[PDB]
Amino acid sequence: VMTDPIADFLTRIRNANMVKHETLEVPASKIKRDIAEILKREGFIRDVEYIEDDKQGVIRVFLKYGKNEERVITNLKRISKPGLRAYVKADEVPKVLNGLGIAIISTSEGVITDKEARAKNIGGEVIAYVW
Amino acid sequence: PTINQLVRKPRKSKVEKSDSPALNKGYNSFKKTQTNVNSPQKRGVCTRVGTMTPKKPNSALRKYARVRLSNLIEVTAYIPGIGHNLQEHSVVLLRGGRVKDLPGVRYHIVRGALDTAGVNDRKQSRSKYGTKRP
RNA sequence: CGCGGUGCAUUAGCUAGUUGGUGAGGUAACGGCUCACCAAGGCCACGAUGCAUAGCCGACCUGAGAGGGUGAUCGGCCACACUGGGACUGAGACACGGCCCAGACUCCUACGGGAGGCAGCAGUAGGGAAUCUUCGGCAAUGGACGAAAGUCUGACCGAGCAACGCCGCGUGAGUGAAGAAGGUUUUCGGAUCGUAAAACUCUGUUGUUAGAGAAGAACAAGGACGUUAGUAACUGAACGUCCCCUGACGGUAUCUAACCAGAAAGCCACGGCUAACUACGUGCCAGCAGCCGCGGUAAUACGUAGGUGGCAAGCGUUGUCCGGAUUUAUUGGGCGUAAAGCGAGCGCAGGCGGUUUCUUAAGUCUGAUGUGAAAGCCCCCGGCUCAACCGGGGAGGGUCAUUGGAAACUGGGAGACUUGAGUGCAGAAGAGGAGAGUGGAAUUCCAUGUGUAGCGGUGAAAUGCGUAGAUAUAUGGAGGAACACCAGUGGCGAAGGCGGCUCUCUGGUCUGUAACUGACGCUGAGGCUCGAAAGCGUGGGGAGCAAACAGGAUUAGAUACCCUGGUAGUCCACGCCGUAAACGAUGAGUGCUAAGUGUUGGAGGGUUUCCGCCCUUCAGUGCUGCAGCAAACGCAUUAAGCACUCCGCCUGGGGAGUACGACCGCAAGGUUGAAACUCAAAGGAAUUGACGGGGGCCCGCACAAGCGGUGGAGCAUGUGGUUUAAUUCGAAGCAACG
RNA sequence: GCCUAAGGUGGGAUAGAUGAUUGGGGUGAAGUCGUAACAAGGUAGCCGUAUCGGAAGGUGCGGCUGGAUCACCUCCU
RNA sequence: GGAGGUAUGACAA
Ligand SMILES: [K+]
Ligand SMILES: [K+]
Ligand SMILES: [K+]
Ligand SMILES: [K+]
Ligand SMILES: [K+]
Ligand SMILES: [K+]
Ligand SMILES: [K+]
Ligand SMILES: [K+]
Ligand SMILES: [K+]
Ligand SMILES: [K+]
Ligand SMILES: [K+]
Ligand SMILES: [K+]
Ligand SMILES: [K+]
Ligand SMILES: [K+]
Ligand SMILES: [K+]
Ligand SMILES: [K+]
Ligand SMILES: [K+]
Ligand SMILES: [K+]
Ligand SMILES: [Mg+2]
Ligand SMILES: [Mg+2]
Ligand SMILES: [Mg+2]
Ligand SMILES: [Mg+2]
Ligand SMILES: [Mg+2]
Ligand SMILES: [Mg+2]
Ligand SMILES: [Mg+2]
Ligand SMILES: [Mg+2]
Ligand SMILES: [Mg+2]
Ligand SMILES: [Mg+2]
Ligand SMILES: [Mg+2]
Ligand SMILES: [Mg+2]
Ligand SMILES: [Mg+2]
Ligand SMILES: [Mg+2]
Ligand SMILES: [Mg+2]
Ligand SMILES: [Mg+2]
Ligand SMILES: [Mg+2]
Ligand SMILES: [Mg+2]
Ligand SMILES: [Mg+2]
Repeated sequence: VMTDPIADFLTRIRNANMVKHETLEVPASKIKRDIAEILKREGFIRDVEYIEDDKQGVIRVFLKYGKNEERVITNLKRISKPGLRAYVKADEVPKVLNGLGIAIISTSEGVITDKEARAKNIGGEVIAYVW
Repeated sequence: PTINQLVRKPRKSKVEKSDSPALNKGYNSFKKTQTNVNSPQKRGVCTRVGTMTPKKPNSALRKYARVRLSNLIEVTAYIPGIGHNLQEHSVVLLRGGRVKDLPGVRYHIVRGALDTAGVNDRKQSRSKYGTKRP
């Protein structure tokens, strides 16, 4: 059965990105909305809209492509996993492709990017690398 | 493997073994047992000195010595260089090192040590073959 | 007391003062520490117990790191002092140079009895590849005793021996030839060793000779005075200031002067890897070698020489560890065909797990404090002429504790939810299973007519059957096994598997619906169940087929292929076995990621008089084919793609799926499963050729269709062989032999 | 007198050595017998099992294609 | 066209 809805969300983006689909839909969750918002404001996706339904809601993601339909997202990697949770301390916060990518980190201050986490000088659970 | 599998049955690596096992074992006369002592060389007595044939590609009469070591192990050793003064019941010093031609030979006899003489007429690489500077 | 740091279950059971209690006693002290009683517990797959190994750590080597290896010297802790046991004394020992007893060993006896313990510093013997002087001093520092002088101190300071290691400096410097002699080598011109040498001018680190001479000492004691507290007053105590007093090293470092380049370099390598090449000598010999490989009479690979390269008081060899090795992959690999998916299911524990409100805060993150000794690496900073080395000041190092915070995520708690999962209701298909019956075709046998010499079989034959009447043909009877057509990458099942028909019992799946439950799920070591064929046991059956076996052939031989027979077995019941290229050679669950076209079972709608067609859709089953993936072959919504969860498994080939042990089995065997030793390959896919008793298409006096020959005779001629003083040498399948 | 080291006796457990003899295995520049596999390898091969044979192997039963060649229908380009 | 099913031969060179 599905054991990692976050990894499912990242893979749905990766697979849709591979074939350059305009949009993508996923079952909603708070963490998935948090990740979608970070992709939105970091310039990796074009937009995100939310659909209220009867089960758990749906989040619609609008993928982003540049001139010549160059992919803005190269790939996404799940770091922390149900089988092996990954935690970093404030000084262990990773830099992804020397800052050209981002790491999404869950902290007691919320779900934030690697830039924000080391500004606040806090660590947490590393959710995903995005570049 | 999954992480849980590695937790349950952790990684385990192949154990290496010596190329020259007879140099890894000492002998205790009192307890009459074999000690695990790594020794760069070992003294032994030549039980048999003769000549041997190589494996198929090569052909020669390679010179060996059947040496019983001070640790009681029975080893076949090679006599490097041209000409030697060894005979049966001679005391010889063995170093490690195979001889690719001889299947059963894993040790070389040190020239210029113990009863083994230096190589006659040698003039290059004398430190090997145990000859003093002319 | 928490936590942390070895291997083996081919070690799972262990425990009986053992677990707890109640009292008592005992200890510095709590305590089964001991005891008497009363219970019976304790431990253990989170690895008890047993076995093997090991002092532990700060640290040291390595590595990009994660890690791996090690535990010399220095420091901390522990343990032990001939082996075993005991207590005494003492604040402290169950006490290395104490006692007692026992033991093994050495030694002294007057035989009655006595003595001894270098794993203290040296030293000896022995073992070993291999580790030091039976040295000086207590001056320094520290220790014991004393009021002190002081005595004692093999601690410790020194010195000696070893290139054992690290660091520093040398073995000279400058000028110096179109380039001497000599060596090596030449294409004989010249090259090269070589500015190297010589020569000339310099230098003294060193070396030698003389001389000059440290710090390390602070002291204590003692001789003077002084200040505090106390005292009637004192001597003295505590403190302060002056004088005095001591060097093992040792005439050591160091410095200065004179004198001479004079006494002071080797070792390995030079085929590729790998920096460095030529001559001889040798001719699969002698030898080399880390791997690949060198040597078979023109070897940069063997040995020597000249050159050259690397490093240098060292250089090489061997041994050991880390690296390279992603070659156990947490960082950081895999399992269709290369090693690797258990034959398949059901499931305990375990691992993992949908959405959400509040809450908690164990995990996680963060602040502060405590601590993580000193020395060491590292960082600054100083001292030794530099460096090694030394000193000072930091930093680092913990899955550390205590405490204050944060609260997204994981976890816990109280709720809520309906998508996953299941139930209900309504339907659909099916060789799914079990039991009991039953049908026709055919084979065989049997009986009876008809009928007459064959039948049967092979490449060809024979064995065999038949005139005791065959085979064939007709009519019947018996019995066993299998189910033509239907029939289909069709169906069903977890897999193995399931095919005539009928009934009885029975499992599962699929599609709608959305009434119900509300994460109840996925995976699943160990266990359990099922599991083709062969085989096994007991009792039945036995038509056909057919291991074995017999006979006939084939053949050089045939223990085969072929033929004629034929037993077990194949069938049934029950119980074993538990293995298969048990295969999709592809574990299970879930989600996502172009299309096209078949087909099986459903569902919904739009047309069609119905039949059916059109479209939408669910679940199977195939084919084709993007993206992506792949070593390639290929895979491709039935992935081998993109992801997450759990399990199984792999780590070069051989030895081995073997041995030993264990479990299981009536047995056959199965399951688990090494090592020595050996090789430098084994392997996957694809490529170009060659080949095939593969296929297709063609050609030539290739065959066929012909004519005339050779092989027989005599002789000529060449060859072989033999012979010979010589029968000269060469040619030998076609392609040597007028 | 209790405890108790050593010593003695007893039956087991466990580790190494050695032993007439015996078993397969590996090795060995040029031995004997056959020709089983690789081509359709001349009987396609292989897997499990049984049985037989000097020996490779043969044969039966089921399974696999990791099957050469000619001949079909479905499928699909 | 493509796909699942029906006797012997040394060694080095
Ligand atoms: K008690
Ligand atoms: K120890
Ligand atoms: K002891
Ligand atoms: K003492
Ligand atoms: K002293
Ligand atoms: K004394
Ligand atoms: K002093
Ligand atoms: K070489
Ligand atoms: K990994
Ligand atoms: K399977
Ligand atoms: K918490
Ligand atoms: K049914
Ligand atoms: K039977
Ligand atoms: K379909
Ligand atoms: K091996
Ligand atoms: K002839
Ligand atoms: K065969
Ligand atoms: K099958
Ligand atoms: Mg050499
Ligand atoms: Mg590494
Ligand atoms: Mg002593
Ligand atoms: Mg001087
Ligand atoms: Mg080179
Ligand atoms: Mg050479
Ligand atoms: Mg590694
Ligand atoms: Mg294979
Ligand atoms: Mg394989
Ligand atoms: Mg059977
Ligand atoms: Mg198997
Ligand atoms: Mg389909
Ligand atoms: Mg003709
Ligand atoms: Mg004639
Ligand atoms: Mg010739
Ligand atoms: Mg054959
Ligand atoms: Mg064959
Ligand atoms: Mg074959
Ligand atoms: Mg047979």
